[PDB]
Amino acid sequence: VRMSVLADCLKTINNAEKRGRRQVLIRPSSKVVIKFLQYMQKKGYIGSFEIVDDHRSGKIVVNLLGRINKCAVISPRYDVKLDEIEKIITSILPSRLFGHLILTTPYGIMDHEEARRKHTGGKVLGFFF
Amino acid sequence: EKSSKRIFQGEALLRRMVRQGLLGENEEKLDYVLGLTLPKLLERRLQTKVFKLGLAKSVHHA
Amino acid sequence: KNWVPVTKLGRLVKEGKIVSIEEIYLHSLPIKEYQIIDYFFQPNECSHPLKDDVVKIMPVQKQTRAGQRTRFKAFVAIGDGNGHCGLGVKCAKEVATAIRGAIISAKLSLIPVRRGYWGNKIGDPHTVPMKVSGKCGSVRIRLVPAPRGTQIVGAPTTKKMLNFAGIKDCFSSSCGKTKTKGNFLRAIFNALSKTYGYLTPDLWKVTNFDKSPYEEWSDFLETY
Amino acid sequence: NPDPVEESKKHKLKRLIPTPNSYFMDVKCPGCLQITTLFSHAQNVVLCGSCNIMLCQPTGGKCKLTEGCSFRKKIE
Amino acid sequence: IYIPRKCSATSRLIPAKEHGAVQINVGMVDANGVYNGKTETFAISGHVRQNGESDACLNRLMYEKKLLSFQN
Amino acid sequence: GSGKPSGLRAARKLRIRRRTQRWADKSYKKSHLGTRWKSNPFRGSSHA
Amino acid sequence: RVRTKTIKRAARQIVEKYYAKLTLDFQINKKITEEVAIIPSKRMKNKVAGFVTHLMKRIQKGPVRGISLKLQEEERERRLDYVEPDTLRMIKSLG
Amino acid sequence: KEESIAKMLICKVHIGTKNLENKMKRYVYTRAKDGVHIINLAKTYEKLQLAARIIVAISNPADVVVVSARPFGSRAVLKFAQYTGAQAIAGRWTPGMLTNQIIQKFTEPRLLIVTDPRTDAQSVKESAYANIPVIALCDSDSPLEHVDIAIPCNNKGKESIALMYWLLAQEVLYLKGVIPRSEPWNVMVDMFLWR
RNA sequence: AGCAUUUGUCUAAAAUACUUCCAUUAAUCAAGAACGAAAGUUAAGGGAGUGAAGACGAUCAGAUACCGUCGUAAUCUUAACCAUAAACUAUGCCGACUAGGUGUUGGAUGAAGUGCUUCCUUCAGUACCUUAUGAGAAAUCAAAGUCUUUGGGUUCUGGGG
RNA sequence: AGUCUGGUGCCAGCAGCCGCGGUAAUUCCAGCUCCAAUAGCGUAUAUUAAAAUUGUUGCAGUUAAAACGCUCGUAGUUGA
Repeated sequence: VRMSVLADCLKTINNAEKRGRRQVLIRPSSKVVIKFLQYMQKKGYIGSFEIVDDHRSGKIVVNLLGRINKCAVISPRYDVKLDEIEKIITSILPSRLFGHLILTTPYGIMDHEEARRKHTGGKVLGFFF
Repeated sequence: EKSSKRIFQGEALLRRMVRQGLLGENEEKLDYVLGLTLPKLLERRLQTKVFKLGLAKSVHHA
Repeated sequence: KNWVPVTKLGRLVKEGKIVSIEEIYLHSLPIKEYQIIDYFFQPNECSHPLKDDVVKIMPVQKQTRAGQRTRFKAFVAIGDGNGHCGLGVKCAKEVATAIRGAIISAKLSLIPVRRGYWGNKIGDPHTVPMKVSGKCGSVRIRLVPAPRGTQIVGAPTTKKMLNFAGIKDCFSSSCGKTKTKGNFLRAIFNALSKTYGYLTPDLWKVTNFDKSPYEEWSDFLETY
Repeated sequence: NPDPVEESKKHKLKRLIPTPNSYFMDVKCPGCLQITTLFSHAQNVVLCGSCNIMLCQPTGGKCKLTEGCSFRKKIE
Repeated sequence: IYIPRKCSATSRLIPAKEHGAVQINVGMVDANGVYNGKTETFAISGHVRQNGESDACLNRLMYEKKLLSFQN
Repeated sequence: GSGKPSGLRAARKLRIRRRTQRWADKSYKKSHLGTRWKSNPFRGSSHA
Repeated sequence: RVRTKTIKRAARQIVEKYYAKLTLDFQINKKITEEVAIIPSKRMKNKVAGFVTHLMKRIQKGPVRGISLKLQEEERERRLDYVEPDTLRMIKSLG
Repeated sequence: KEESIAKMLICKVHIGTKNLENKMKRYVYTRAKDGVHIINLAKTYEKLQLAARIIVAISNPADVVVVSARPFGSRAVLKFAQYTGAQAIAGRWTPGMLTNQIIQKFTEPRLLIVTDPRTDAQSVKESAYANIPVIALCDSDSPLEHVDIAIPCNNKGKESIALMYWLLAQEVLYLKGVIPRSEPWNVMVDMFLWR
């Protein structure tokens, strides 16, 4: 069975981007996926997407820019302190300067830069670059 | 940046470098602290300073 | 020095229509004549030398009814000290010949590395601008960016090769049989080679195309 | 480009959007001529109303009616 | 530092030593249907060519620039 | 797939598997087992 | 028995520079080779002349797989000088 | 205008062989019940014109190579070589030719025109090692490995090959200064066919 | 594990089709359990052929062997046990994603040979060929891929000889 | 950092390891020279790194060590 929706979605996108497909259909839509794509969109690492409805969870069709080098989901949903963030980013991201490590916080889902500015730790969701 | 501990400690360390004579006046940023280099530090030995200023005629003489 | 060119690209470089090695890199052309590389980086009246070094000479034997048949394989490293490394391999019957051939191969291989920095604009480039990994055989080598508060934290071999490329400060790691020297060198070379392939924010934006040298100097080739 | 591909109708049940390939049919019996509601893919025997004479024979496909009868689609 | 080409079809960076990548120059006409001087240029990565998808990608690219009529 | 458990509460399985599997190693066995103090002629003294 | 590369190669070179003089007699060909070639041995000159004669004899049954020739250029001059149902439906569809 | 389409049409170039192949599916019109594939044609004509523009856009035409290795196509390519500035290489391919710098026969061209990708496959592969894009007369059985502009055509019929080359030549000549688009070209279609 | 004569009876099974019902009931699972080739054991039948043992005749320097002739036990049914096998795709199981073509066994949908037959489209089994700017230590692998750009879930296992 | 000089001659010995020593020993025993660290420098035993060879991060299990014979299933872990 699927378990976490999000991991399948990024894995699917990532394959399409590595392959050079230009557009791709993510099968099991959810609230979290919408937030993730929208967050990615805000910081310009993916294009416009159409969520097409159903009556059983929708589907989403996402326009690729030919720009994502790697996107994946961190699992299980590890807890992480505001203090710990630097050590996480150093470990995962391909550079300190660029790419994004994405969290779920009481103030919403955002990347680390935002979290640092805010305050609040949370659970780590995934990352892209 | 703007972190209270960071501004305080960084400035303090840098001021200590200025006292030592490791960093010039124009530089005042932590990447010039990283830029510090082993001849630059040796250049601040008292024997070196004497040899430069005179008195002796050799480093060994100094 | 002043050879007769075999092919069109070479002919253009001899004459001086082609400005510098960047232009041929830009259009990803096959730099077949060693003379082309040699002309751009000729050691006097130019910015920086190309420095050679024989990193490893290893004996290999075919084995025959009569006996051994000993060849000498040679791994050689070439580097400008300012953005260009080259990894050269030649296997030949005798030692001096093998080295000479290897230096030719090394010049042919020559690749430009992308250089960047850990933090800020207030240094010129000094480190590998993002994590890059190159694998060959068993051995996988990863270059990972470090502040200027560092040297090259690596194997002797990695330190030498990366220094040759003109990348001052890095953190390195490795997994597998590093002792298999040639494979380790090739892996390092691939890792360096990957550096300008990456695509990063500095390169997100669209831009125009220069004309290919084959089209820009079409007339000058057509006349011969 | 899989957002709006029109000629995808030929694909298996489970396409971009679910759609049944099954419909209801307005049928009438030859020589008795009363209207009847009926299901393409009916799973049990189907009678005409006035005198129970079979209409459709069920079988595991689309179901095979009888040789007679005339059929409108009963979609709105 | 130099700026490497980015692919017209895939929007992706063309490697330094690739050789599989190409620049195709497509000539404009004058009004009579005779060859102008000027050229609309496309850069095609080795990667799509190696796969063999190059014609399909090229067709969509031509449609986007408004040269080939039919699209796909 | 990954073969090791991963879960947020799976710490027990990770500890139990590691604790048993530690006994595979040659060096570890030499350090932690009682045979040491018996069969070693110097009884683990450096000198005699 | 046959003829080696040195012999065949020479045989091809002669004809290449002297086709017009060369002819369908062995003695005349041998005279031509003696004039033209730099070969130092009698036996070798004869061997070359024999094979050039054999190639010359071979031609006039189409190309000899070597040597540019005027005869070919002339030969080249001599050489130079409703429908199915668905296919109709396609033509109709196109317009 | 129509006339090119009609001239092509009468020749059997629309009859592709069996064995559809995925990538060519968009250029097939329909499989005839017989087991041969009819080829759209109209798309071929537009494509052919595109190809003509790319051939014309090369300022030195000597750097434009035609290649084939089938006797019945040989005549067509040699004639094509005479009329446009393009050099043909016909007969057996020399299989070091593009990669090898120091070989005598050599040639480093700027563009390649290939007659059948399955047939001339080493030459096609060699082209990819030194950045040549390859326009391609492509058919039912063709792979499209390293071919950029694909021109749908029956590659197997001698008349078909001749007709195809003849139209290509006429377009390049029209684009060039040679002939205004009002006039039919002088050279017979018959001139490019095998004997 | 294994299963090939005929028909009957009792049973299960999977796929398909389904504008049929239930509404998270699930996934993998230490513990424990069911089944578990072949040989072997215990007991009754049964006993043709085959045939460890054994007996001879040969072959060989020698032959307790290969080869030959004969030949108990076992092989077969019933009723218990045994619990292992290179019990082998040497590939844990569930889940998503990737790339073509050639087939094939089982359904269902449309169209075209003489209601039936065929072909098309499509599911589910299931192999093969080519292809991997995928992977691998290579052999090779459409999974051994989507991996230092390392984290979809999980059981079990290994750590020089 | 020594294809330097003598003695020994498979012996004596050295040698963590690979190996060296059977009459030119670049390894022994000396002498000479050279080299590393230096008022400190060797040796032993334990211990950490090196070890992503204990692996959460972060291993391997077709063939190198390693998928339970097969399935059901309770605890466990995981759950649109």
